[PDB]
Amino acid sequence: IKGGVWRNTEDEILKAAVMKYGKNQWSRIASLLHRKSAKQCKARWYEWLDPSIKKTEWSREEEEKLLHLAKLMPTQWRTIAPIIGRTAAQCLEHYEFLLDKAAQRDNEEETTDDPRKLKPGEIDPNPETKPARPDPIDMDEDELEM
Amino acid sequence: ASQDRILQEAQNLMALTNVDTPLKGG
Amino acid sequence: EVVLHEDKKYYPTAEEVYGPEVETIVQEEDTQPLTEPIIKPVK
Amino acid sequence: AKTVTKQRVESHFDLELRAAVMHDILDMMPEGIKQNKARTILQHLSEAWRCWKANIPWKVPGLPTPIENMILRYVKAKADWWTNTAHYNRERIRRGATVDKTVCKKNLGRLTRLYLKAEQERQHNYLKDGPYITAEEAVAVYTTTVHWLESRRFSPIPFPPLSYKHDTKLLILALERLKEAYSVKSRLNQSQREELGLIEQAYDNPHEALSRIKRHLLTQRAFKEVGIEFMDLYSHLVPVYDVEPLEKITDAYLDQYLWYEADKRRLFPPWIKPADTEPPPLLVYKWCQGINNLQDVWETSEGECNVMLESRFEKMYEKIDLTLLNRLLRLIVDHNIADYMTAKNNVVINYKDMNHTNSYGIIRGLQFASFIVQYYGLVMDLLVLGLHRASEMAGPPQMPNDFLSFQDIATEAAHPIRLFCRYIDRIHIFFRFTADEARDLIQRYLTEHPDPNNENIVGYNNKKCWPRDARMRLMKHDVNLGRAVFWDIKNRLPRSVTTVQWENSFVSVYSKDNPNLLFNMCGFECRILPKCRTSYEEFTHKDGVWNLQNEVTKERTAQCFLRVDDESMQRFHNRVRQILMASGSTTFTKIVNKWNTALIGLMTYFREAVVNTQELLDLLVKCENKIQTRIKIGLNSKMPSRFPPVVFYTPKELGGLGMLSMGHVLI
Amino acid sequence: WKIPPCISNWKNAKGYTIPLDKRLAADGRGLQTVHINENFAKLAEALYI
Amino acid sequence: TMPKPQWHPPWKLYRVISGHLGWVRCIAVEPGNQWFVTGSADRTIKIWDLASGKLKLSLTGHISTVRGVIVSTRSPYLFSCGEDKQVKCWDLEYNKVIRHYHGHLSAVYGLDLHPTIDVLVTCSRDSTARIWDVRTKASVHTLSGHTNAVATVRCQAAEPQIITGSHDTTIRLWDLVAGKTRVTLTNHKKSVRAVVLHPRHYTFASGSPDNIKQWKFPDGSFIQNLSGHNAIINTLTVNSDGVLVSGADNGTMHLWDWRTGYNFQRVHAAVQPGSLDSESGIFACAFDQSESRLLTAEADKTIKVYREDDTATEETH
Amino acid sequence: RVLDEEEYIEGLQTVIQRDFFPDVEKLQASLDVFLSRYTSEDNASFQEIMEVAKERSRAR
Amino acid sequence: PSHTKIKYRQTTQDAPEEVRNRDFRRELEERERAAAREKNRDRPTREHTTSSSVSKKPRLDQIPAANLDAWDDDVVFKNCAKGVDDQKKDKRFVNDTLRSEFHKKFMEKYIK
RNA sequence: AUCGCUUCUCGGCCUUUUGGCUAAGAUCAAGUGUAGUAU
Repeated sequence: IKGGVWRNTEDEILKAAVMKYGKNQWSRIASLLHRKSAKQCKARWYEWLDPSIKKTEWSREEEEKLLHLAKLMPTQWRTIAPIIGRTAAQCLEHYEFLLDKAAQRDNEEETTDDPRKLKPGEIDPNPETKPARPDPIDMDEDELEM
Repeated sequence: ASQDRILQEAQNLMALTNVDTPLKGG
Repeated sequence: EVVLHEDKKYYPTAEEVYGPEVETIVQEEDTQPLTEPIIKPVK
Repeated sequence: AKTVTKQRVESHFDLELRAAVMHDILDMMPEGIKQNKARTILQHLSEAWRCWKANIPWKVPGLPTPIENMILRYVKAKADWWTNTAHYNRERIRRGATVDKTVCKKNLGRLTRLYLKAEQERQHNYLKDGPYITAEEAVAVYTTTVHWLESRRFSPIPFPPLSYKHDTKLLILALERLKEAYSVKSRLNQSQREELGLIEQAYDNPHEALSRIKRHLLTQRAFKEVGIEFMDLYSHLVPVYDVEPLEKITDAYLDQYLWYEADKRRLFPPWIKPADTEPPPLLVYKWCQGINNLQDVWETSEGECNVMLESRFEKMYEKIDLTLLNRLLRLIVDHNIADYMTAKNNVVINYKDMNHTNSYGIIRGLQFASFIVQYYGLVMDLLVLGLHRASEMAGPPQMPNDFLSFQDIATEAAHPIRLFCRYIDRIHIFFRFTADEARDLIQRYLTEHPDPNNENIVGYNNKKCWPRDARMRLMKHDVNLGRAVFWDIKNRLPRSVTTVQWENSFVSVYSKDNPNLLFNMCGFECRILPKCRTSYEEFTHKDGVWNLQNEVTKERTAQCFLRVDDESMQRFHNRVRQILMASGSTTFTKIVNKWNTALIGLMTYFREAVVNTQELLDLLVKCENKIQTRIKIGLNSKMPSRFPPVVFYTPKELGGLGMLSMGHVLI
Repeated sequence: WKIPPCISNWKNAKGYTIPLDKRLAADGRGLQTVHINENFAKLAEALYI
Repeated sequence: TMPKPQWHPPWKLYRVISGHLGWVRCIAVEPGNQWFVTGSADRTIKIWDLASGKLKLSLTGHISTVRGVIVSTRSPYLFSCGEDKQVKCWDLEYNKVIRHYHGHLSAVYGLDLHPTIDVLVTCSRDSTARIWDVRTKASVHTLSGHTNAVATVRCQAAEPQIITGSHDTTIRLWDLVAGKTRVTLTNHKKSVRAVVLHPRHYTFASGSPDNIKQWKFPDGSFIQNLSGHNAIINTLTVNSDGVLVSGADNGTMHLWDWRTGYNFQRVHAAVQPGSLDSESGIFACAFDQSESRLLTAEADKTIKVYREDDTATEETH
Repeated sequence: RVLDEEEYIEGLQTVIQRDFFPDVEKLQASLDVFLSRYTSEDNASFQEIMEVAKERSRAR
Repeated sequence: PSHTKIKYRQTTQDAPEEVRNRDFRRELEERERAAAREKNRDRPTREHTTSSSVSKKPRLDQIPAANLDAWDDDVVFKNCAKGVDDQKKDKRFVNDTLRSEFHKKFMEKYIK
């Protein structure tokens, strides 16, 4: 597989490679990390590893500004994401989160419907937005040579 | 209660997004 | 008040900055062709 | 003292820039300064230049303003040199001057940076200025579409069912028109090999992909960045977009689904003309004989005029407000599809260092962009035509009319607009005005725009392709009428939505003083002359003219004389110029296949339009002789002639090049 | 008249390692703060009703 | 104030000509006062009409920035020099380059014609000044001895016939017959970019960012220090009435009395509308033959034309 | 004039019926002027936050 | 060897002897006076000439007028382009190569 | 209080250090088998 899920080992080399090469040399960083292309490596930085991402909890003034802008420019998340200062993935998910709480508590029990909206046995389209696997104890020949 | 305006605003958004198109009877 | 990007105005007019007593002249095009010389030969 | 001839130019200038800045930094420093850090100031200049090309705002936190003011000057100085050289080189490339593949590659690389800098400005302005479409005009546009669709009794396109047995067929068609992009070569990069992997899996297990596509529509709203790059046609540049394969496979299916269902529903009325059953030259044929079948159309006894307007919806794609578009799409499709389609346009465009969020318009490179353009076009057709007339052109929902017919002769006469079609953005309208109606419409125009100076006759677009006795006479009545029609049409359309321009539109008036009306429908142009007028003979000299009957009596009533458009000629010439570049050109059979493919691309499209266009036949002879000389140089030969023609024209099965001939050469 | 040293977002000709805090501190693109004209709220509440 | 200055009328802008697409680096007036050349970093030479301000004729042949332009007073020729390393003769009867004078190793920053012997002298950044015979296009002398870029050259018939200031802060007075330095004046702390000879009094002035100094020929005796214009000054020109004009790289322009060094007017003109506030700057200024118009070549790509306030005197002191 | 969001929608509602869909009243049985004069309280609150957000960035 | 003969300025080619007899102040002022007057005077001459053509139109139109024999109401938008006078954009010179009127027309032509 | 020697911390010198430009100069990918060199 080329791409796939992100582990902890690749993330530490990815930080260190931006020190050497900068944020405008992505094919020199991706020559240092096999089974990952430069397009994927760029996306992984800009959406879960740039420290400017406010990974903390949503406050009340953030939610109030979210709900307005979601009404104000329907579905156009990328136009909203620099304004509220969060990743668009986080922006969409939290909006989906807020809707789910209000509708469920007012009408429904714990689940009621579709227990497996989750997708087992298939690839995720965007695992750059997902947290990292830890590093296995027995690192293979590929990772140690890397 | 209406003091929790976020709960009122979230409810309004749900009603506005999911409605099926005017050319079929609502 | 609505303005289109294709009609937006970014800078003052030349007469406004210099003021009325100063002439302004703008010249994109030569008034005579390259064949017609400056110092006319004695014909 | 070796000269700065040509290849030395750019490296020389960048020396002289840095050498000049060295003088200033020595002079500007106070005389007690540490006699160093000159090299540090220069490196800030090199950084400020790079930030300018990348459109990043350059700012140093603690830099002192005498240095900063100097650098901000010289960056602008270099920018003025850099931009003007892009202008100069492009005006050479268009006219066909001496050029090389290096400067063509470089100049394209400059122009695409200059485009994006303007584009980032434009998108940023939209958020700051607020939406140019007013909250009252938008509601008007929306309400119009609602009443239209209700009148047609349109049944909304549902979300595609699980048991929808056509789905597998639509999937196969989607994948096939994806794989056709890769017929060119076996040399693939990483992203392209991944695409073929995903395609093969979809063939091997359709019920996998169909579940994954449907899961995308219901849930996915944030998409990855798309590349941009430009196809260089010399005369202009065309954007090309690169979309990540997993998104592309879903979009391709969705495009196939939407067009199938919309056809079945009969969404699009018949005037939306790139149609499955009609090649573009057949469109022009049905258009010409469409004109001639109108009642009384050539009569001038009372003083009737016919007016033909050609125009473009100038910047249609670039303006489309996504917030409006989302609600418009929701009238057709299931909302989940509408949300997907809208969101998919709000993506980060990327080219090297340069990135910005697109948010004010559609992306032409998306697989379903052709759907959006025609539906949005349909919204604006209703603006131009009005609800009432558009219902008569399309006819009753039980029994819709075809392309250019009406229920009754009586319904033709009810309104000036007798014929309408829209190609993509190009508009064609045909008006029939009675004696009194033409006068009143002129007066309104002159009331807004009085002309005692007789300026109206000056800036009137006319076509030089035809003799002085054939092109439009600028009679004062006809000119005033022609402008006034265009003014009326232009008023119908809000400038926030779209616009029409006099510089690019064309108007032609049939009148008691002008017997010919010109127009230029698709790639080729023509003029119609009725036989009761200036011809007075049933000529048959060229095969390049259509005799066309009145459908009732089968009498010939007019002649249509074809010619190729000046633009279409230039298109072909640049394609020949493009062939004469590259280094694979030394392989003789790789050239002659490109020549043959180009030549049949012209001839089999235009057919009898070619022979009447004597200007273009001379170009064909020129282009043929050039490529034959290219073969000769591959065998040296140079100036000494008498080279035998047999090697070119002998068919490939006998081992010749198989060149197709379009000139009077002789053995 | 001290000059803050240049640390590019690009070239690094002698291959040196530069710490991220120097490499990422492009302050000039952060200060701009995007803002939305209120007239959207007129539009977006017109169509919605 | 020990001396009493002669009163001079203040100058006022009346005509902003525009139409170049780069920095206007040079200006020169034709001897019959009908037209004037400019040369620019748009790589063109534009003949402008001096009265109407109409653009007469645009000339094309250079490959890079035009740095110096001069109209020949005896012959119908238009000598121009650039960063191309090329120095060209434009025969105005045909508007074509007939003779171009190769030989320089690097950029040519300025040029001047000797008024009586029809000889071209040019400055270069390569620390050399070359002397050219017009007719034969041959290098007569290579004046070497500066250590840095030679900025400005002026010629006169009386000895010393050639004066050069340069970026090494020294001014060298050359013997044209020998080709060797006569006097080396080091009194400037920073680059001499401008030198001007007074038309009647046998004295010359030199400009550098520290101070403008008036010096006496032939031996270069120090006369007066004229202080007050503290910017990088690019050009100096003098009217026979004793009006000295100092135009700077920061666009400040001071009007000075030659006899006393009195600063009677400071002129800070405004930038062309779209331009940027640091772009303001003066690279060349020249009086016409009438000595009643001041043609200044600006860094915001404009030509500003000034004339004199005809009113009676209040401004004097 | 800042209006409460419920009150704002009500006033807007009445206007649209008259101008664009006059038969709605029968079935049950200007716009630019209105929008220029009245704003929802939510819209007002958003503007306030945006001003404070600019100030916080400036203070940083 | 090329152009081995110095061309010298003749009498009618602004010879220095004529330049020695200068009254350039009078000559320059006279030329500027004349040019300013004439350039302004050009405008009424046009109107004067157009006045002849304007007068010719009633006479001409009378000959067809002599008795020789012896729908917009259903468009939702009105007057959207009322008062767009194009005459003011092309007269503005802007010293910015990206916002220059030349560059805008350039992009519209070459990028479609 | 002053001077000298030896640990221990810090400031200024430490630009003594990134020695250009063009289309971020351009492009982006791998597996198996045999002969020569070295241990």
